[PDB]
Amino acid sequence: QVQLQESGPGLVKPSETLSLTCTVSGGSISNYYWSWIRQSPGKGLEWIGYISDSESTNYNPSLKSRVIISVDTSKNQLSLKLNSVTAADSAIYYCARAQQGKRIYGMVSFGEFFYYYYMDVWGKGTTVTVSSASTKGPSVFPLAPSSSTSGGTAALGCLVKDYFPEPVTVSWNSGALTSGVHTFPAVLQSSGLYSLSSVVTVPSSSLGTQTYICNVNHKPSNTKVDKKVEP
Amino acid sequence: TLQCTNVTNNITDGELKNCSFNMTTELRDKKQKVYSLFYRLDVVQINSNKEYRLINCNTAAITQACPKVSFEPIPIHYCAPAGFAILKCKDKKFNGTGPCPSVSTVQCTHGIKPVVSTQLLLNGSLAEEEVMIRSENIANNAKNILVQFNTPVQINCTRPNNNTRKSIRIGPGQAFYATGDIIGDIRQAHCNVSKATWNETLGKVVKQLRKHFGNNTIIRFANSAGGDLEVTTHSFNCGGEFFYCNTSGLFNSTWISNSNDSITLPCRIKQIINMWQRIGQAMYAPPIQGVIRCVSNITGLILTRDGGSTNSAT
Amino acid sequence: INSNKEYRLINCNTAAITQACPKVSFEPIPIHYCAPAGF
Amino acid sequence: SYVRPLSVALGETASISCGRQALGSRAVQWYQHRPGQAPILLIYNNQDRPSGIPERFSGTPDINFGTRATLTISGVEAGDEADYYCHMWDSRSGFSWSFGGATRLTVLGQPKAAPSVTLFPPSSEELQANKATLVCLISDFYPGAVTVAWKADSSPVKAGVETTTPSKQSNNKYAASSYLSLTPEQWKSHKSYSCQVTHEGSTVEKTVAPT
Ligand SMILES: *[C@@H]1O[C@H](CO)[C@@H](O[C@@H]2O[C@H](CO)[C@@H](O[C@@H]3O[C@H](CO[C@H]4O[C@H](CO[C@H]5O[C@H](CO)[C@@H](O)[C@H](O)[C@@H]5O[C@H]5O[C@H](CO)[C@@H](O)[C@H](O)[C@@H]5O)[C@@H](O)[C@H](O[C@H]5O[C@H](CO)[C@@H](O)[C@H](O)[C@@H]5O)[C@@H]4O)[C@@H](O)[C@H](O[C@H]4O[C@H](CO)[C@@H](O)[C@H](O)[C@@H]4O[C@H]4O[C@H](CO)[C@@H](O)[C@H](O)[C@@H]4O[C@H]4O[C@H](CO)[C@@H](O)[C@H](O)[C@@H]4O)[C@@H]3O)[C@H](O)[C@H]2NC(C)=O)[C@H](O)[C@H]1NC(C)=O
Ligand SMILES: *[C@@H]1O[C@H](CO)[C@@H](O[C@@H]2O[C@H](CO)[C@@H](O[C@@H]3O[C@H](CO[C@H]4O[C@H](CO[C@H]5O[C@H](CO)[C@@H](O)[C@H](O)[C@@H]5O)[C@@H](O)[C@H](O)[C@@H]4O)[C@@H](O)[C@H](O[C@H]4O[C@H](CO)[C@@H](O)[C@H](O)[C@@H]4O[C@H]4O[C@H](CO)[C@@H](O)[C@H](O)[C@@H]4O[C@H]4O[C@H](CO)[C@@H](O)[C@H](O)[C@@H]4O)[C@@H]3O)[C@H](O)[C@H]2NC(C)=O)[C@H](O)[C@H]1NC(C)=O
Ligand SMILES: *[C@@H]1O[C@H](CO)[C@@H](O[C@@H]2O[C@H](CO)[C@@H](O[C@@H]3O[C@H](CO[C@H]4O[C@H](CO)[C@@H](O)[C@H](O)[C@@H]4O)[C@@H](O)[C@H](O[C@H]4O[C@H](CO)[C@@H](O)[C@H](O)[C@@H]4O[C@H]4O[C@H](CO)[C@@H](O)[C@H](O)[C@@H]4O[C@H]4O[C@H](CO)[C@@H](O)[C@H](O)[C@@H]4O)[C@@H]3O)[C@H](O)[C@H]2NC(C)=O)[C@H](O)[C@H]1NC(C)=O
Ligand SMILES: *[C@@H]1O[C@H](CO)[C@@H](O[C@@H]2O[C@H](CO)[C@@H](O[C@@H]3O[C@H](CO[C@H]4O[C@H](CO)[C@@H](O)[C@H](O[C@H]5O[C@H](CO)[C@@H](O)[C@H](O)[C@@H]5O[C@H]5O[C@H](CO)[C@@H](O)[C@H](O)[C@@H]5O)[C@@H]4O)[C@@H](O)[C@H](O[C@H]4O[C@H](CO)[C@@H](O)[C@H](O)[C@@H]4O)[C@@H]3O)[C@H](O)[C@H]2NC(C)=O)[C@H](O)[C@H]1NC(C)=O
Ligand SMILES: *[C@@H]1O[C@H](CO)[C@@H](O[C@@H]2O[C@H](CO)[C@@H](O[C@@H]3O[C@H](CO[C@H]4O[C@H](CO)[C@@H](O)[C@H](O[C@H]5O[C@H](CO)[C@@H](O)[C@H](O)[C@@H]5O)[C@@H]4O)[C@@H](O)[C@H](O[C@H]4O[C@H](CO)[C@@H](O)[C@H](O)[C@@H]4O)[C@@H]3O)[C@H](O)[C@H]2NC(C)=O)[C@H](O)[C@H]1NC(C)=O
Ligand SMILES: *[C@@H]1O[C@H](CO)[C@@H](O[C@@H]2O[C@H](CO)[C@@H](O[C@@H]3O[C@H](CO[C@H]4O[C@H](CO)[C@@H](O)[C@H](O[C@H]5O[C@H](CO)[C@@H](O)[C@H](O)[C@@H]5O[C@H]5O[C@H](CO)[C@@H](O)[C@H](O)[C@@H]5O)[C@@H]4O)[C@@H](O)[C@H](O)[C@@H]3O)[C@H](O)[C@H]2NC(C)=O)[C@H](O)[C@H]1NC(C)=O
Ligand SMILES: *[C@@H]1O[C@H](CO)[C@@H](O[C@@H]2O[C@H](CO)[C@@H](O[C@@H]3O[C@H](CO)[C@@H](O)[C@H](O)[C@@H]3O)[C@H](O)[C@H]2NC(C)=O)[C@H](O)[C@H]1NC(C)=O
Ligand SMILES: *[C@@H]1O[C@H](CO)[C@@H](O[C@@H]2O[C@H](CO)[C@@H](O)[C@H](O)[C@H]2NC(C)=O)[C@H](O)[C@H]1NC(C)=O
Ligand SMILES: *[C@@H]1O[C@H](CO)[C@@H](O[C@@H]2O[C@H](CO)[C@@H](O)[C@H](O)[C@H]2NC(C)=O)[C@H](O)[C@H]1NC(C)=O
Ligand SMILES: *[C@@H]1O[C@H](CO)[C@@H](O)[C@H](O)[C@H]1NC(C)=O
Repeated sequence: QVQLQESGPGLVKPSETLSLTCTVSGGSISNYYWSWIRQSPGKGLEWIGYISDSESTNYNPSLKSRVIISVDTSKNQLSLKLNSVTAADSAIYYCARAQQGKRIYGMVSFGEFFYYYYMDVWGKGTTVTVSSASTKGPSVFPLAPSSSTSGGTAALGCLVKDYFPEPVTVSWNSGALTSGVHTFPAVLQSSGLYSLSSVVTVPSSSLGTQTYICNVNHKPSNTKVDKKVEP
Repeated sequence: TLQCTNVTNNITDGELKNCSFNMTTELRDKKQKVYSLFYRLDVVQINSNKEYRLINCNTAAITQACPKVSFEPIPIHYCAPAGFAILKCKDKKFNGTGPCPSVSTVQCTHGIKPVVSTQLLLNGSLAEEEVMIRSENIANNAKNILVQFNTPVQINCTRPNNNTRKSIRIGPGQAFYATGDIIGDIRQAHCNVSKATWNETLGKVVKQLRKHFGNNTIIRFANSAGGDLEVTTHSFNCGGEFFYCNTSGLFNSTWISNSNDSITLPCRIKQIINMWQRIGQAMYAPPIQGVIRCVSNITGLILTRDGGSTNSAT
Repeated sequence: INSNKEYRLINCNTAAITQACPKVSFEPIPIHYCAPAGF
Repeated sequence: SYVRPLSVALGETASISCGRQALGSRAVQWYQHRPGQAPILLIYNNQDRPSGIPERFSGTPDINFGTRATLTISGVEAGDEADYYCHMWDSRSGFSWSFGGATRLTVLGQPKAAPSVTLFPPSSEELQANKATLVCLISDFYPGAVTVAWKADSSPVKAGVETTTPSKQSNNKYAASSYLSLTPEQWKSHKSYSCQVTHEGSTVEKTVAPT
């Protein structure tokens, strides 16, 4: 019953300060504790540190130079800023929700424990890499049906070619349809830009003209684009 | 000189050490470095990365006890010969000295087990009575006190580390018993007492001494406040390594005008001891491997007053 | 153990040695064991 | 450092090893990882497990020293495909800041899924942009091991030859695309064009032509 989503504006220049916040709509956050983790393709997951309602902080050995994270009480959520990012810090990051248990090898006073920190429910995640690139919006072209296999079924999709990161909405008719959906993640090019395609399977009796509209967004470019496809 | 610093642990609780170090092999010019695990008290520093020296190296030699021999105490019956005879007294309320009205003839002691213990006695004889106990002369502080019970209460001293060991050969026939890797948790030496029985056996030790300082007078208690490391704390043997616990929880009460709640008492373990207050060749106690656990039967204690202050006030 | 070459003394492995004094000799002589008075 | 591999047969259950083996009493967390999306969680103590997870997996409880964390993955399916991380917390080691090494699994014993191709020419207004390019699509094919080739009739292309490597949906089978930088000039200059894959040891792969 506790939920997630993380907000990255995009990619900030080298030798600079990150900004990411991940809001939660579940309950009271001054009662528990939500950390960070990092996926990076071609390398393993890694966890980096945390802090408390009673403000007791911690960093990760390789990374403690300039990670600092302080969180707000009015807005129940966390706010992480770094300084001086390299190309390597390119990654999707999940705000990670840590539930603590005790353990103990015996009886408290003696000394008697490390505490483990295990992590319940986290977020879909928001994507941020890093390179010195600006912002531009995609290209929007329609690729009509074939007139595919025997009726019923046929095919049709939208093309989006030249856009800054792959992570872009592409809804159809504001999500009115989800049957037969398959949006392909894109292919990187020598020019340096993802190029995606996304297609739904239709029947030839379904034809034709019942207002299929392809709806794509992209925030760093702040572009809102729909495009009407037709044979 | 055999360099080491602290043992692997999250920095919590001179727990122990782990030195790596020169040694002579069976062959003479041949040498070798190997490692072992000592305790804070066996070694003392001088100068680098860092490294200390063995506490006794200062003043005395050492011969390690053969682990083939064991120091579990057994009953000993001392015997007077023909041409003589021992004799026993046999009234329960007898105090330290005086003629005994009830007397019966023995020639050899009952089974006395020579327990090596400082400040307390246990697994000893127990009088059918209420624990009445004597000095050389109570009026003076300097001469000790020697309690012993009427119903014993249990004592189980513990350290739950499974030590490992390794025979290594110093030379022709000489094999030194190095302590090896610890496998499992890190755990300190301690000892349990349920106060429920302690404070009530205490309770009867409370009232009887009264018959010598008036039935209306203060009494007192806290921890030992004088002497060396070995006797200020409970020196004894359990299974092959010797203990030294501050008896802090115990000496904790004032009783004037007449759920398990088990005491737990931290101890440190020794290996090289100049016993019986005798300087000279020390003994190195070989370790003990695996768990340890020793039950026990408190029978008595030894005490000494502190002397000069206001009479009968406090 | 290992060069040109060189070995080590078979016992060095496990025990010490005290050489017999050549002043003493191990030529055996007759011994008459004796039971005492009372036996 | 990186991935290390373990393979099991479909239907049947097997082991899992772990690095980093503990020194004292244990309390190891798991994390089920899926490339791109959230790493779920299967246990938090070697004994119990969060809610909503099938009651199958279970680490080995710290009963005595001698145990070494191990799991056994009953009712195997393609859904169990992932990489997971053996995060350690023992008695005397300090704060454990790295996870366990990434660990491979692929399920073996699910025979193959043939791909299915689509092919739909440049836009009716890409032509005007002075650029033109069409891309193959394929669907639902296991394994994700396929090479594609593009075909000027009686001559391959070897130009604008970049494609995804097979990545995979929520159907548990993989998908892929292959893009084709071209110009509207040679687009009409030619009768037709192809882009035909080589999954398995099989073909099925047709073409397209200008209006
Ligand atoms: C001398 O006098 C001394 C003074 O009295 C005396 O000291 C005692 O020493 C012994 C050892 O020498 C100590 O024994 C250990 O005790 C550990 C702790 O046990 C206590 O704490 C747990 C934890 O309680 C939290 O969690 C439970 C579980 O959900 C909750 O229900 C609780 O509400 C509680 O949660 C709240 O509190 C937390 C703070 O603790 C908060 O963080 C939290 O947010 C919540 O607010 C309790 O569960 C224990 O209760 C059980 O045990 C007692 C007896 O100890 C029973 O009376 C009781 O009915 C319950 O059965 C207890 O309160 C133990 O964890 C430890 O045992 C584990 O470790 C050893 C070695 O590491 C393993 O070999 C062993 O197998 C145990 O591992 C099990 O548990 C772990 C962790 O859960 C699992 O990962 C693992 O799989 C394994 O599971 C198995 O057992 C599970 C149950 O244990 C079971 O669920 C599984 O299915 C599986 O079967 C060890 O025994 C003892 O603590 C000292 N006493 C005191 C008071 O501290 C000494 O004995 C005397 N004698 C001497 C020295 O000779
Ligand atoms: C007190 O002070 C002392 C100082 O004197 C301390 O002593 C030192 O303690 C450290 C502990 O960190 C030791 O380091 C360890 O040395 C190991 C020696 O490597 C051996 O193996 C090499 C190759 O393997 C051969 O032998 C194995 C059997 O061992 C055999 O199976 C195999 O087929 C092959 O024949 C060989 O080349 C060497 O010569 C040795 O024979 C070394 O392996 C250890 O590496 C560990 O730890 C590092 C730490 O970062 C890891 O990164 C490594 O990956 C490796 O990980 C181990 O655990 C993994 C699981 O988590 C396994 O996957 C690894 O393979 C490896 O496990 C092996 O061994 C296990 C049994 O122990 C098996 O279960 C596995 O299957 C593997 O076989 C490590 O570096 C010092 O050597 C030691 N020095 C001395 C002089 O003693 C002492 O610790 C101190 N004590 C205290 C309490 O503080
Ligand atoms: C200092 O330390 C000492 C020593 O630790 C402490 O003193 C000890 O305290 C113990 C109490 O906690 C006590 O032993 C226990 O006895 C219990 C029985 O008492 C209860 O039941 C009886 C009736 O049966 C009542 O009369 C009584 O009032 C109580 O209600 C046991 O339940 C205890 O644990 C079980 O496990 C232990 C192992 O630790 C076994 O040894 C024990 O016997 C118990 O049961 C198993 O074993 C018996 C046979 O031994 C079986 O019949 C039974 O079914 C169980 O099955 C196992 O074994 C069988 C094989 O027989 C096998 O088929 C099966 O599969 C199982 O494997 C516990 O044993 C000690 O006597 C006592 N010691 C002394 C010297 O007094 C002291 O308090 C400490 N002091 C301080 C201050 O801390
Ligand atoms: C056997 O086992 C028993 C069981 O414990 C031991 O008993 C202990 O013995 C030691 C002897 O070494 C006793 O230590 C002496 O304690 C006094 C008091 O400490 C004061 O001074 C220090 C500065 O040195 C302060 O920092 C202390 O601060 C406490 O109080 C203030 C508030 O007043 C607080 O801010 C602190 O955080 C701390 O409070 C916390 O704990 C207290 C309870 O302890 C609690 O009330 C509070 O809310 C907090 O939780 C304190 O004011 C100390 O002055 C002596 O000084 C000697 O050492 C210092 C260096 O540390 C030198 O400056 C000085 O000149 C002396 O050389 C002693 O350290 C200890 O009290 C005692 N404990 C008990 C429970 O009896 C035995 O010693 C053990 N025996 C062996 C042989 O191992
Ligand atoms: C116990 O107390 C004693 C008291 O001193 C401690 O003393 C140590 O003694 C030894 C030997 O006397 C010292 O050895 C030194 O080694 C260094 C560097 O050695 C490295 O490089 C060598 C080549 O330069 C190489 O030969 C070495 O080993 C090779 O070969 C062996 C097999 O034979 C193989 O195992 C190795 O892997 C190598 O293949 C090694 O790689 C050396 O520089 C020292 O300097 C001496 O010699 C140089 C000339 O070379 C000279 O200029 C110097 O003045 C000096 O005379 C020396 O050879 C050791 O360093 C001493 N300890 C310390 C801390 O320095 C002893 O260690 C204590 N514990 C024990 C013995 O367990
Ligand atoms: C305090 O700390 C000590 C540690 O010193 C503990 O002592 C240990 O207790 C455990 C009990 O849990 C003992 O295990 C038992 O061993 C006996 C006898 O072992 C035989 O049978 C077992 C199978 O049951 C088998 O594993 C043994 O075989 C060895 O050699 C085989 C090759 O021939 C190999 O296949 C096998 O796996 C094992 O070797 C392995 O280990 C070595 C390194 O250790 C490795 O190099 C090798 O490649 C192998 O991996 C043997 O045939 C069994 O009957 C029992 O079932 C149980 O397994 C330990 O033996 C024991 N260790 C010592 C040193 O004593 C204390 O219990 C502990 N106590 C407390 C209270 O905490
Ligand atoms: C790990 O080993 C180090 C030693 O290398 C331990 O550090 C030691 O810490 C104590 C204090 O905790 C220092 O004691 C000091 O003694 C002087 C008098 O000698 C006193 O005036 C100080 O107030 C203090 O008590 C000791 O010097 C220091 N050792 C050093 C610096 O070499 C450390 O404590 C060990 N770890 C644990 C958990 O104990
Ligand atoms: C420990 O004390 C008891 C008496 O408190 C000694 O005698 C034991 O008494 C209990 C009942 O009180 C009996 O169940 C035991 O069988 C008795 N044991 C023996 C050996 O007689 C006991 O001897 C003491 N333990 C010692 C001396 O090791
Ligand atoms: C009696 O002695 C015990 C120690 O054996 C003292 O216990 C301390 O009590 C406080 C609670 O106020 C605990 O937080 C400490 O942990 C205890 N200390 C230890 C070492 O356990 C107790 O204060 C003493 N009482 C008197 C009046 O002397
Ligand atoms: C009564 O108490 C006083 C001090 O309180 C003491 O001096 C006196 O000896 C006591 N009398 C007896 C009979 O114990």
